[PDB]
Order: sequence, then C-alpha cells, then structure tokens
Amino acid sequence: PHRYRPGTVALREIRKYQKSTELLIRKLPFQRLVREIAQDFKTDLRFQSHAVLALQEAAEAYLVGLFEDTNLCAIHAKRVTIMPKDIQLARRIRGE
Amino acid sequence: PHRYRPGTVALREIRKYQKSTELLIRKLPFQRLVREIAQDFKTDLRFQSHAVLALQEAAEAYLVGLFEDTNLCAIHAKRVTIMPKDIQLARRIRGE
Amino acid sequence: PITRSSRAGLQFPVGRVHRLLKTRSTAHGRVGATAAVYTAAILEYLTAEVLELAGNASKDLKVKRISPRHLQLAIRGDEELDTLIKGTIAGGGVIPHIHKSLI
Amino acid sequence: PITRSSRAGLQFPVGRVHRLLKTRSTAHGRVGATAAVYTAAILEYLTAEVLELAGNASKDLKVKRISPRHLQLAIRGDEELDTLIKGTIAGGGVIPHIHKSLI
Amino acid sequence: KNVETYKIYIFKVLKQVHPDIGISSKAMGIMNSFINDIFEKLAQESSKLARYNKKPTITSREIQTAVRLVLPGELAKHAVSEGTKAVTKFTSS
Amino acid sequence: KNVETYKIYIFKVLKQVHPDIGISSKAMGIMNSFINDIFEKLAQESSKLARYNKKPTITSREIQTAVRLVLPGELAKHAVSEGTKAVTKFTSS
Amino acid sequence: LRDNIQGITKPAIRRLARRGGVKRISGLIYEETRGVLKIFLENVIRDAVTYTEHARRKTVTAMDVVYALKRQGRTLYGFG
Amino acid sequence: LRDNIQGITKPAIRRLARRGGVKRISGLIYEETRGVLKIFLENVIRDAVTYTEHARRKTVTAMDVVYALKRQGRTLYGFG
DNA sequence: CCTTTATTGACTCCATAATTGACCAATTGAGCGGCTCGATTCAACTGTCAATAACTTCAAATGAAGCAAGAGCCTTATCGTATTCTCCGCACGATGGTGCTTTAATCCACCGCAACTTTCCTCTTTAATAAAGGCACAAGCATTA
DNA sequence: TAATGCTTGTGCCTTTATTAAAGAGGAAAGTTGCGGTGGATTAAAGCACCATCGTGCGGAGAATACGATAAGGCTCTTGCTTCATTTGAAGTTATTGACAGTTGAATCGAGCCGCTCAATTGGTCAATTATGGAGTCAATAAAGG
Repeated sequence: PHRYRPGTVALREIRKYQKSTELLIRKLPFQRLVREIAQDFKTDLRFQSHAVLALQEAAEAYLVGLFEDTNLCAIHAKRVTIMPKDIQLARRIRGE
Repeated sequence: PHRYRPGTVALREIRKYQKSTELLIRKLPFQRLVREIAQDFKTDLRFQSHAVLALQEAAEAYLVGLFEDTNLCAIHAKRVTIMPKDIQLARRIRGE
Repeated sequence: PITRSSRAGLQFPVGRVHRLLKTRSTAHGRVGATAAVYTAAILEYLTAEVLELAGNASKDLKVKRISPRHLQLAIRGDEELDTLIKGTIAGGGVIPHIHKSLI
Repeated sequence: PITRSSRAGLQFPVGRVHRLLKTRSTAHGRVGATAAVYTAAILEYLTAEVLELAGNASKDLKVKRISPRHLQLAIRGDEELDTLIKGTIAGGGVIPHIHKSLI
Repeated sequence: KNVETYKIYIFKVLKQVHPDIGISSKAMGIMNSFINDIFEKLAQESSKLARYNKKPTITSREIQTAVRLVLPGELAKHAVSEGTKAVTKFTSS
Repeated sequence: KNVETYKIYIFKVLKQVHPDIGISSKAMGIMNSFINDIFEKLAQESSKLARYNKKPTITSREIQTAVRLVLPGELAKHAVSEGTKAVTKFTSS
Repeated sequence: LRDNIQGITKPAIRRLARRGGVKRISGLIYEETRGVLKIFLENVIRDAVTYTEHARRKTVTAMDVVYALKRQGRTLYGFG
Repeated sequence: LRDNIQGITKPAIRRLARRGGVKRISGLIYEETRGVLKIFLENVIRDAVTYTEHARRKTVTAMDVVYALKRQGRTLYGFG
C-alpha cells in the first residue's frame, strides 16, 4: 500500500498550519484549566467569555514564539529534533 | 625552563578579573572613539568628563553580559572556544 | 465656523486631540494649538503608511477587503513598522518561513 | 508641633513625600495623607532590607564600611531583590562563578 | 454613554489612499488600538521632556523632540516633514 | 540652590539596623538613586490605577494595589503588613 | 477542579510546534511545555485578578486581561 | 577623527572576556565585538545628543547619558 | 604520592584620605479655618453567566511496524597560548586662553476660563455583495524500478 | 527518467452574513473677550573645557615553539513517524433561574487654599580613623618524576 517516508507529512503540516490563522487548542479544556488556576487566588470567581478568548490567543502566540526560538537553538547544535535543553537555553537567554 | 599548560593562566586571569571592580579599557582611546562617533550627529560638540565615564561603564557592563550569554551558547554546542556564530545566536534570541 | 483640521489641511480632528492632551497633562500644565496640529499630522501620516502597505498586500491576494492577516503581513514585511509595532495581532498568524537545513 | 513621621512611627519624611506626590499628580488630582504614610513606610522597609543584607555581607569580609561591591553582592545574592533591581551598579563587578565544564 | 473612536477618520484616510478597497470591523478595531498606543507613547514622552527642562508648557518643539525619540529613522524624518508642513499651513491660514 | 536627597534618613535607618557600620559616599548615592526609582514606579502605577477606575483621588487603597502589582511575593506581603501597621498607628494617634 | 493540565493534549502541542516551523519532537517536550504554560498563565491570571479585586467586582473582564498582558510587555490587539 | 575603532586593543577585549568567564577565544571575535560596540554606542549617543539639542546647549551632560540609557532599559546607578 | 617552583593569602607597619562631628543659615512643614467637591450607601432594573439535558460525529488513544537520526569512538592538522624582547604612547603634573553656561531683570504674547450656537459624530435599522463551504478537477510532487 | 497515487490550486454554484448606506439626537467644537502667567531677549561674570609641553615607564606589538581542541568519518540502535480501529468527549441547540453589574440620589467626610512660626535640613570646615602600598613569610597548587 501507499506509505510516506518520515518528515514528508511533517513538512505538509508545517506548510498547512503556517497558512491558517485559527486557534489550535480546544476551548473547553483551556477554560477549565484557567478556572482551576484562578481558584488558587480567589474563591468563587466568575469569568467573561472574551477574557478566556484573550488568554487563549496570548498563550498560543507565546508558545509559537518560544518554539521558534527553540528551533533556532536546536539547529545551532546540529540537530533537527528539539529537546527540553533547547527550551531551557532559550528561556535562560530571554531572561525568564 | 618553567612553562604552564594552556588554560591554566587563563583560569588564573578568570579568577583575578572576576574579583576586581576596575575599568578594563583605556580612557583616552575610548574618549576619542566616542568623539568620532558623535561627530556624525552634530558638528563641534563638547563633552563633560563624567559623561564619557558613564558611557564607558555602561559599555563594559553590556559587553560582559553579552560574553556570558555567548559562553552559554558555546557550551551548549559542546565547545570551549567562542565563535562569532555564538554571538550572533545570542543577539538574535535577545531580540537585537 | 472653520474647523482647525481644514485650516491645517488634515483629516484627523485637532480639537479632540487638543482636549485629550489637556486631559492627560500633569499638575497645572498647558498645551498649545501647534502641539495638537503636529500630533494630528503625525497620526495621519502613520495611518496612511500602514493602510497603503496593507492595501497593496490585499491587492496581491486578489481580494477587495482588508483583514487582520493583511495587516500582519504588511507590518512584518517592513522593518520600520516591525520595530515600531511590537504588539500581537489577533488572527494574524505568522509569516511563512522554513529553514534551509530542514528541507 | 508633632511631625507626621513621629505620629506614624517612621524615620522617613511624610510631608516631603506628600509634597512630591502632589507635584507628580495628573490633571488636578488629589492625594490623601494615608497615601503618604503608606509610601513612606514601604520606602523605609525596602531601605532597611537592603541595608541589612549589605551590612551582613560587609561583616563577612571583616570591614567596617559599605562600598558598591557589598551592595552588588547583597542584591545579586537575593532572589527578590534580584528581580526588583535590574539596574547597573557602578563599581560593583560581578559574582564570581566558573562553569564546571571549563575546569 | 457614547464611546469615542477614530473609525470615521480611518475610513476617510483609507478612501484617500485606496478608493476601491474596504475594511472589516476587526481590522478597524486593531487600527484604533494601534493609534491609541502611539498617542500614549507621544504624550508620555512629551510630559517627561517638559519635566526634565523645567518648563510647564507643551509646545510643538516638545512634540518634535518626542517624535525624534520615539520613531526610527526615515519614519521620523518624514513625520517631521509632514508635521512642519501642517504647522506652517495652519499659521499661514 | 539646595538639592534634596534622602541621605539623612538612610543614615538613620542604617544606624538602626547596624550601629557599628559606616557607609561611603558612592554607596549612599546609589541608594538615593534606587529609592528615587522605586518612588517613580509606585507613583506611576497609582496614577494609572486612578485613571482606569475613573477616580480622581489617590488613597491608601491605590497604594496597596500598586505595591501588590509592583513588588514580588514575600516582599509584597511584608511591605503590605508594614504599611497597614503604620496607617493604623497614624490613625489611632 | 483537579488534574486539568492534562487536558492540553499532545496533538495540540504538535500543532503549535508545526506552526512554529518544527520538524521533529522528543518525548519530554509535552511535560516541559505544560509547565511553561502553567507558569505563564499563573503570572497573567494573578495580575488580572488583582486588577479585578481593586475595582470591587467579582467577574473577570477582558480589559483586566488586556492590562495584565500590557504590564509584562505582551501587548495584545483585537480585544481592547 | 578617523580609524579610532582600532584603539580598542585586543588585550582589552581579552580582559572583558575573562571577566565574563570565557576560557578560549577565536580570531574573528575582536572584529565582531568592535562592530557590536559601535552599534551600541551609536544608539546611546544619538539619544543623548537629541536630549542635549532640546535643551539648547552645546555640551553633553552626564544626565543626558543617564536618560538615554534609561530609555532603552539599561538603567545605571552611580552617576545620577 | 613526592619535589621543586611559582603564586597568593596572612601579618605588620606606614602614610593618607575620606567619613564624622560641629556650626551657620534659609526653607518649608505644621497649624487653624472656610468651603466645596468626591467617595460611600441604598434601592431598583436587567444582562448575563452557570447549570441541565439530548445528540452527533469527529478527533483523540492505543497498537503495530519501520526507518533514520543522535550518540559514541577514533584520527588529524592547525591554531590559539604562554614567553621574551623592544618600543611607544598614555597618564600624571602644571599652565594659558576663551567660550559657553547660568542668573537676573524685562517685555510681550498667548492660553485657560466662561457662556452661547450649531453641526457633526454616534447607536439603530436595512440590505447586497464579497467570501467561505462544497463539488469537480488538472497538475505537480513522491515513490519504487 | 517514469507511471502512478495523492494531495493541492483553480473554476463554478450557493447562500449567507457582513459591510455599506440612511436617520435622530445629543454631545462637543467653534467664537469672543479678559486677565495673568510663562517664554523669549540681553548683558555680565565665572567656571569649565580645550590645547601645549615634558617624561618616563608600564603596557602593547611581533615572533616563536607547540600542545590541545575542533572537525570529519563510521557504526548503530533506539526512539519517533505513519496508518487503522474503536471510542469518548467536545461542539451545537434550546431552556431556567438567580446573581451580580450598572445607574440614579443623598450625604457626610476630607482635601485644598492661605499666611505665620519656628524647627529642621543643607553647605562649609578640621580631623581621626579605616584603608591602600609595600615588604615578608608561610601555605597551596601545578608540572615532571
């Protein structure tokens, strides 16, 4: 049967997701996670929907930028696979 | 004769210069360079001495921090010698 | 009655900007009219630049409307606006780029 | 006459801080006295914290005066003060540290 | 309670630049936010400049210096040109 | 012209915490600059808070919120405790 | 609410890495990303809840989120 | 004034690298460092000269340098 | 581990410079009162947020199998490092000369405040046309030979 | 190269929902005058910044011998990619009900303005003690054995 070598479908997904503009994480799990996190600061809080949407957009943008930095760090060390050490190095140089 | 292996005197200098607090670049060349750079923005400028001193301190602090970042980038790639590509990577991640 | 905007040859409002500047001043400050004229002119200039680039990007894609994607493309394709505007645009995506060593 | 500082049990001046706040307020605002008391108390607290750490660092080196080096050591050795104070200290140097792989 | 925005003037400028291109509501909101941010930066810098030199009045000189401090290079030069032209036209009218 | 600084009060606090430790002039200048920076940040945040909620006057509530926003964690908690104690002593005196 | 961090599935992280130009991914990346996202959310939500508490309210508003993001130098357009 | 960038000798760069914990250095590092220092100085000096020009003066003051440094998030203590 | 040689911390003394205490002035904080605006409390409308069921179907979990990428080991040659000799320009110490900064008085000019008029900018209602979904589909790439 | 599966770009129907157009009204900008504070102008005097010499010494430049590090090549296996089957939870739609946000008055409380008093804080001067220089001794580490 038809099969593709590793890395081809990955490149197709890279090209497809760099052209779209939609959100990539599901909404209900994110809202539940945000509510659980906010539980630790004040009890019985209520959330407006646009607040959760804004949080999701900001978080996704942050993660995409961090992954770009991680990819640079991984290429510098003669690799194509990203590892936690690259994330740690990027976060350390950024000052976080 | 008596000689030292490479890297021993380097470690001694690292320990010596990390303990002192004085300026490391000569004052007259730095003053001349600053005057030459400022020549391109306005003609016939005069400088106060404390201004040149403040510029020197800021520049030295900036260079030391950048070299720390470069050393981290060099260690990540399994090396002990720093190269221009490490400086480029550090300045790219910093956002410069 | 002749508006200050038509007197200065602008499209942006001069009186509104002067009122906002007067509101935002601190501890018995004063604002002249030339300050409002200057500020309105600069705001109009920046708006025109961004809109021109966005419209060119929109025409490149054979559409008749501007969306956040076109603003993102126009801003990220220009170095001056890239330096000036560091914020995040909702629904803009990213600029398509792929590394040479990954291909 | 009883000073506000002695009334609140502080060493920092309350009247000076109130005057500065009034000077720096925006567009005919108002400032209460409790604001000045709060601000003076917090300034005193931060000063005491930094000075205590710096004095301990000075006593570690068997000296009787504080120099910029001791301030640098005290600030960089504490995580909260490291986060709060990002500035450059003239004549402070660096914290001695050498990577393990270089030895 | 009415809300104040810049949509009318952004539409006027767009119809000046591209007569046959429209704009959506999300893009218009984004442009409004961007204009507000720029105005914030300019006013902040002008206030700081007035504080440093011990002069309580904001003049076009302070605006010009703030623009030179905030915008980069060619943007700053062209913006200064437009501002000076507008001020000259206003005074001569 | 006389120049205003915090040197006297810094000396008082130092003699409170370490009776037998002195200080040089450079360190005292650095501390003065640091105190000025902190005061600037606090005043800025308080003004922004007053602007957001449409309240012209600055109260200890605005200062407390600004302190919670500016200082981190345990520093903020202890500073809030000291400020509240000082305000209570001032009012009860 | 408990154990909701696992609701950020591995396919979502893979899609986020794809949008960033990543070609291959290791196995511990997902746990690392979950920790990083948790820290970021904690900071932003703390600031937003402080802003909400000052205004004597009980519901979190999008403008509080906008201000909290702007405080950390992460200005966002499209919700203000 | 011409060709004064070479007045920053390589021993000074070596000392600056030593203070930062560096053990070995390549050959092009000196040219790279000279370029980086030139860019940094250009930015700061441009801002300082703008501050000086606004005040209708002809001499650059240390406070102009302090303000210019603070503008780019490089606050300095000990000269203000 | 041992021996020899270079390096640096610890001790002593000496000079010195730089932080402390004292005194004059000049500056502003405390005090008291009058007044006017702003934060606080209470009630009523009502917008919307949380909780419920019913249903579909599409994406997430798990497993099998496969393939290529990271990691470890070995070799080489060239390139930064430690050392010595020579010289060169920087820093320290006085000395002129001048030009630029700051202060003080003066004049003028221009901006804020206040009431009135009018016109333009902002929520509400309708539509019409540009864009996303679905279908059909040509063509350019990927794969084994 | 080559066919052939396969996925994407292009053309067309739909239909729809989203932007362009019109309307009432109410909020703010323009107009005119009046006063009083802030910006621009000019002169002086002093301080600060630039230019000159001498010098003499410590640091910088160039050559040298060479040991260690970066770079390249090969093996290899374990971990991450691709594909199917089954399921389970997110997404859609409609519905209740109560809670919390918003708006409008009334009212009490607190901050600002204004002149005087006197105590507090800033600047100048002499000093004494903590600190840097210089010399010396002992403890420690490194290169070869």
